[PDB]
Amino acid sequence: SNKISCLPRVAQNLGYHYSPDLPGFCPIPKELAEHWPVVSNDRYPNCLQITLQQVCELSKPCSAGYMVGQSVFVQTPGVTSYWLTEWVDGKARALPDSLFSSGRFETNSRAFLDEAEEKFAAAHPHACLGEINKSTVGGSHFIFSQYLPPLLPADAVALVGASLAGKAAAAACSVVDVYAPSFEPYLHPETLSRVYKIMIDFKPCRLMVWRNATFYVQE
Amino acid sequence: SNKISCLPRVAQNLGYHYSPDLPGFCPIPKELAEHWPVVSNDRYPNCLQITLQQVCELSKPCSAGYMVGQSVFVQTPGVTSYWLTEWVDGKARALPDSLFSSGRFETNSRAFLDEAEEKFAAAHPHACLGEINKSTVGGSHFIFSQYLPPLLPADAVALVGACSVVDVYAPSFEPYLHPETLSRVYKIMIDFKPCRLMVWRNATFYVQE
Repeated sequence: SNKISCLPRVAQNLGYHYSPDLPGFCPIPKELAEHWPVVSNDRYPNCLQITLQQVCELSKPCSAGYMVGQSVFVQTPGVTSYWLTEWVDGKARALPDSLFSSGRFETNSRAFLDEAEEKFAAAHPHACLGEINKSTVGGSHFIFSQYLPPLLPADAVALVGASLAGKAAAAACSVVDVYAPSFEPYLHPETLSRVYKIMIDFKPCRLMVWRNATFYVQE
Repeated sequence: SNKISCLPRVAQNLGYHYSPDLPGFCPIPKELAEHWPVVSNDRYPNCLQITLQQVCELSKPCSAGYMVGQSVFVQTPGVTSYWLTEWVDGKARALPDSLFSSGRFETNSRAFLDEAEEKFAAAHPHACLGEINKSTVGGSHFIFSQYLPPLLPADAVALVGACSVVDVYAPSFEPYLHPETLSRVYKIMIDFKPCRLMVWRNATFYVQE
């Protein structure tokens, strides 16, 4: 294929599990795609339309991990990967704001995307780098963090155990493959502690922020 | 004969709603209390037994707000108020550990229970950061707090099922407020209603449920 798509969870979370054209979703006859909610490159009355360029006033640009046929690709920070356009009865409806997964989980890359993320990580070390306090592990919240297992699931925000063999362990710590700097807007609140409603791949989440100290995420 | 009861919500979050003897709950005929889960001072094959002294090794001592008949009394800290024994199919089972309400709300008290709580409040003047209800994070204070109105009608809400005011002996939170890591989420109970408690390491926290 030379057919673009989001990481499937992005569309699924919006409520779209079928596709006549895209391989990452459940297939369906095209006859039925007219009368049923679907992801596609093509347009249908009730539809999430994934395109390489803007369609409409209300098409959302997403700098995000994406896939072309079977091949998954990592996001390029600052660069749109695809435009989503939600159709209901052939009328475009606006999509909510949301952070996006970089495609690092499914491509198995633990690497920083660009240098700005590496600098961001070292600047907010408690939240990103991971550290060991007594017998517990704290702050291993990004795919690039330290005490994480060999394999990680591709979720918006994965719950996994973290560990330093012998010394420490932490069960069910939340881990995310988002381009870390995308959090920067939330890191300076009026109050010292602050709690934001956010979305990662359109999955409602809770961003917990302690100013100049740490942040983490839940579902 | 010593109609010693918990604050009704304690038994109710534990699943018991009827009682042949205790006025805090729904009436049920004594004859039928053999064949239905109940709260009582007496023993039935399925019941929550509230007594003044221990009954058996699985009876849970509870320092908490309590009642004698209709009258409601406040927690004396460091002293057991009632013992709870949960009978099921005639055999006692263990009860989960939980925090407990002091009974100040239903007493119209705003007072500290002792000097230990006063000193805690001074030492942590803004420990309670709010209550998490889904995404929205609404306001929440200890019943003694300076920032609460003098009137707290039951159109605010204490910490139990049927602006959020927590009527609990503040120093019982002290095990949670000192985590090793910078953040930590704890699973606790308050009056046996399950809650999460989401703490920062600066001894501040949000409540959930």
